[PDB]
Amino acid sequence: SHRKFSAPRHGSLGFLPRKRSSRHRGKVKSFPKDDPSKPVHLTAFLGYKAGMTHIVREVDRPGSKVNKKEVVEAVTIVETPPMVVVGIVGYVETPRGLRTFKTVFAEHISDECKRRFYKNWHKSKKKAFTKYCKKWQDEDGKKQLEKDFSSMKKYCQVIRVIAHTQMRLLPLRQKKAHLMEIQVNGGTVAEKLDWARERLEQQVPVNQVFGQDEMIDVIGVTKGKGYKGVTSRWHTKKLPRKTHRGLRKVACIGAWHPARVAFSVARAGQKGYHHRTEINKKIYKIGQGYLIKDGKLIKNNASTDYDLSDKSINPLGGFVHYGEVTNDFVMLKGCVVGTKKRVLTLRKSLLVQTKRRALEKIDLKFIDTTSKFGHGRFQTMEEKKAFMGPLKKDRIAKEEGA
Amino acid sequence: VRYSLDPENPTKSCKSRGSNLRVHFKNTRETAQAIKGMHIRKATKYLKDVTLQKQCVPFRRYNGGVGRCAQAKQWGWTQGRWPKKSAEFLLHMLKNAESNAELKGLDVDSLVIEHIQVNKAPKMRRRTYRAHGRINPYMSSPCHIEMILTEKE
Amino acid sequence: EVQVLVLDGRGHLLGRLAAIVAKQVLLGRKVVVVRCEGINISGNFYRNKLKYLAFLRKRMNTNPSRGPYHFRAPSRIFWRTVRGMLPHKTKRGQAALDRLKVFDGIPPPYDKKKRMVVPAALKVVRLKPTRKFAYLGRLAHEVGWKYQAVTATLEEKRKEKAKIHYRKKKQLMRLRKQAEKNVEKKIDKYTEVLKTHGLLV
RNA sequence: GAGAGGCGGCCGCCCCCUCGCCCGUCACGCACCGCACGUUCGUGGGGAACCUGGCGCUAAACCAUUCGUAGACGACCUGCU
RNA sequence: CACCCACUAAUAGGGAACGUGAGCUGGGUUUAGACCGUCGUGAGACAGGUUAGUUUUACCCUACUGAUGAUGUGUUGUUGC
RNA sequence: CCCACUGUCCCUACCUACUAUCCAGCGAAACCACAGCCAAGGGAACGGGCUUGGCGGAAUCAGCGGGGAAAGAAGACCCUG
RNA sequence: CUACGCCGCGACGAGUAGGAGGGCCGCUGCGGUGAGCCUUGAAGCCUAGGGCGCGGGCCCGGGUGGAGCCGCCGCAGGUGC
RNA sequence: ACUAAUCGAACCAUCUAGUAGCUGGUUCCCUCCGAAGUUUCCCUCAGGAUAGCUGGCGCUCUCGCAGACCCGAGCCACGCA
Ligand SMILES: [Mg+2]
Ligand SMILES: [Mg+2]
Ligand SMILES: [Mg+2]
Ligand SMILES: [Mg+2]
Ligand SMILES: [Mg+2]
Ligand SMILES: [Mg+2]
Ligand SMILES: [Mg+2]
Ligand SMILES: [Mg+2]
Ligand SMILES: [Mg+2]
Ligand SMILES: [Mg+2]
Ligand SMILES: [Mg+2]
Ligand SMILES: [Mg+2]
Ligand SMILES: [Mg+2]
Ligand SMILES: [Mg+2]
Ligand SMILES: [Mg+2]
Ligand SMILES: [Mg+2]
Ligand SMILES: [Mg+2]
Ligand SMILES: [Mg+2]
Ligand SMILES: [Mg+2]
Ligand SMILES: [Mg+2]
Ligand SMILES: [Mg+2]
Ligand SMILES: [Mg+2]
Repeated sequence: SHRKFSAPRHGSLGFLPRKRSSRHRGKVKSFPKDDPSKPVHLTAFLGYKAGMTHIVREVDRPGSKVNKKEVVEAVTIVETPPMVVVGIVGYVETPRGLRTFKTVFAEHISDECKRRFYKNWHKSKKKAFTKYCKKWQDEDGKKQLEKDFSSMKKYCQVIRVIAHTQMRLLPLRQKKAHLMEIQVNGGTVAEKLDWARERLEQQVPVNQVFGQDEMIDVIGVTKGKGYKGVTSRWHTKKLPRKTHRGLRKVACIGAWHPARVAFSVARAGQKGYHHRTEINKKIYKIGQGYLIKDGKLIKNNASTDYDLSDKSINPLGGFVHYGEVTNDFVMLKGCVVGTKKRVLTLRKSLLVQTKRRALEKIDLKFIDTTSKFGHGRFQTMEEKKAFMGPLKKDRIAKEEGA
Repeated sequence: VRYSLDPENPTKSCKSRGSNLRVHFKNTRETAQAIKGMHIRKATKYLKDVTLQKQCVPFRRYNGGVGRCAQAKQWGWTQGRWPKKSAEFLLHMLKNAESNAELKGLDVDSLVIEHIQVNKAPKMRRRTYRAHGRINPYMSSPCHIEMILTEKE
Repeated sequence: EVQVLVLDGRGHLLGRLAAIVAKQVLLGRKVVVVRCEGINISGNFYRNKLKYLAFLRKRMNTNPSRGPYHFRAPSRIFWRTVRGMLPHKTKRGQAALDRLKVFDGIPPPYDKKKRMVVPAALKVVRLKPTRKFAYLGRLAHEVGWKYQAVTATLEEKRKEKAKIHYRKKKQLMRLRKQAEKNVEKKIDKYTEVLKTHGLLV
């Protein structure tokens, strides 16, 4: 007999292998479709979720209630130190799919990049790519490399560059860099191969890959929640209090026939740490990072055209559970999958942005830098000192300072 | 006394035996299979590590409900445990066999456990009390153990 | 036979060719079918597409990952047809199935080899010219096969190379005929023997 | 030659025999006394080990420890002159 | 089942052992107590009404959910399709 | 039925104790033709086995309640003697 | 040519419930008989040992064991799972 | 309701191996033959008697038993379907 009232299904069947992700980085799985007309460019980047904050901006949406009105919008800060290119892969299109044709690695692979190849770097002899890097010097290896480049030029359809992050510039414990193949788009195979070969051993900042106020896709692994029941995993209805053997369950897991439990029935297991792709994440700001010309510069991080406050994107007391952000950062809009200091993949959008939500100019008026380690109420150190004046510890330091 | 698998040369070999030993038969069988074929020094330090929970014995046949451990990857297995009582009993038997080897006058730095066997001993009856006036058995599962050590290097 | 039998799949009807191939592999013979995207199926295209969509609907309701595995490549479709004509649940049937190789297009092992044809399975003789038929490549593409375009491009490259090789062979044959016309005083002695015994009209 | 190239073709040098393909002359070979598994691929595939010369290499993985972006336990992310 | 109130794009009909009790609940029916009406001389009866009335076991195999792993590529790792 | 009150609910969340979980020691019972992946067919008219197809990959861990027309009792309802 | 023996020819052979015949099939004990077997190894048990019979079953080899056992003609059953 | 975990008649022993038209089981081999679920009567309808179908034991006769190798020298058995 049918169910007495209709009700939509709990959860999606499009994410059914609700299992721990087989990877921690988060792979792209679909690069933007390549057209030779465009200039040569990269399509992806690797960043680290520093934390969240909120901004104030004036909206330029005609016909809306917030037209020329201020809004407060939550933003996510993703630290993006420049990627370092260390290799080139060529792919050839086969009737069985794409297959890797030839991989050429640069000389002088960075020390942190070599850590990726070793499970136990402490006991390792650090021997990786030592014999390979000697073929960039002798004539025989150089001729073989030229032949490999010619083979890539004449046989490959799409090429990708192996780029790695710079661990030494991040406040995290991990010194093992994250490797990634980033597809090169926009030209003939020869042109993109020349471009990539020039970019070997070089650093690619995030402002070269992405631009202001463009909407990109964020790929990563969500926060792990462990082993969870159906009420927390599939958000099913809680059974009444009078239930005998438990109320945080699913009452009926199937009819008598088909005499089995279907794959579409909500059942307890792993929740979280799933690989997810979210599209249409607008870039509100691309931070410039810290510089030393005459003194340390932090103002280019959170000072706007209306603030003019010599403050950085780092909140008072630092980003909670992350550290201090000193490199380039990308200010996305809204929330992003993953914990703090979780590696994220930023990908160019596969679609064509023509809606008025997209292609809308973003002009920040204020960036909140109050302490997130509590109910912070002062934007900067100097403002807090000017408000609260001298304290007892200031007095006891000043007596010693004479 | 009669052993199974008498040594091919009972002058390079020493024997040990125990009967009705108060250890569980399944854990002892798994531990004995773990130490079978080992050199006597390797077996002794491995049993000490098993007691110290630094190395495990893989539970291969009697593995129903046995949990998984990281030290089972040393073997080709996923499940493993650290039976302290079986390790102590086999350590005592190893010391007895080494003393026998000393008595036979063959050096104990080349001994290898070529044969080790765990046999079920007669069960011993105890009593447990159940819900509705019912009595159920509470048997123990002791074991007979024998081992043969042999000189080779 | 002891050598590998290479069959061109173009212009062949699906079931006829599959039955021939099944009986061949059951006789301890190696069979390789290339260009499985050229296989024809009798009946108009919409009917055969409906047949394969109905096949797509057959899945295990409890756990579709266990159910029938609907293969979308033309080679795998032909392989499944041949398996349907084989006792694939016995050791003999599985051994016979392992002697069959199927490909879309013609791979480098077989693009330099002569390809056989089964007249009993050809569309031109087994089908009336007024009847309609479907291409396995188009049906596979419109049911989920992804590599129709790359297979077409590689087939075009292979056809260009084959055209060059054929022009070389024609030049060689012309030169051979010229050579035969050059040596006839020293060749007529054996030429008349061959003519006497039925060879060499 | 890249679709699975696992292959194919062409040059320069050196060293052989003028033999090898056809029709003929000339005699011989164990001719094993009627008999089967003969005849090839083939120097076949796979595995241990001995000798023989040359040209070359000197590493990782796991456990233990650590982390906590993870976690029932395994597993996972990490760190260690 | 029914009927009514209100919202709604619509408030369509059904199946799966009249889906679903080692999932629940126990209001109903359908034990033992009891009251009423009718019937019976009576014990007692009543698809008539009413009130109170123990809802047991999974640790097995499979299914499903998640978690280790396993086959092959010499070992092992990274990046991938 | 009303006032008050509230997580009964909308609509669930978090925290604590004891477990469950892993380990050292100790260590049962129920149940058991053989066993255990499905669709359809026919069949004692609802198959785990048979027919036809789908297919099938060691050893396991924590859960789970769809199946085993699961277990518990030679049906207490109905009929016969 | 053990006449309860031997030989020839012709036809035929399903089987539940059930009936009958044969059994040089088998178990235990008694009367006879084997100038039977046996500590130079009985019964019993084990056996990748050799065989016989359609079959019930039986004989022989090897091992273990350590004191009893079997064949034939009749007799009698607490006689075959 | 309670009357020693027993109460719409306690417990113990005996009559007692109570009766059962009802359920369950009923132990070696081969060979030959081989069914009925129908008639009549029965407080009979899950059972009997009775006739039918079956088996066993026979008995009374019938054709001759042929030429010691061989070779018949109108008429060709009681009776039965
Ligand atoms: Mg409906
Ligand atoms: Mg309750
Ligand atoms: Mg905070
Ligand atoms: Mg279990
Ligand atoms: Mg108890
Ligand atoms: Mg009690
Ligand atoms: Mg129902
Ligand atoms: Mg149920
Ligand atoms: Mg229930
Ligand atoms: Mg009730
Ligand atoms: Mg009542
Ligand atoms: Mg009255
Ligand atoms: Mg009333
Ligand atoms: Mg009450
Ligand atoms: Mg448990
Ligand atoms: Mg079925
Ligand atoms: Mg009954
Ligand atoms: Mg009863
Ligand atoms: Mg018969
Ligand atoms: Mg008896
Ligand atoms: Mg018996
Ligand atoms: Mg009956």
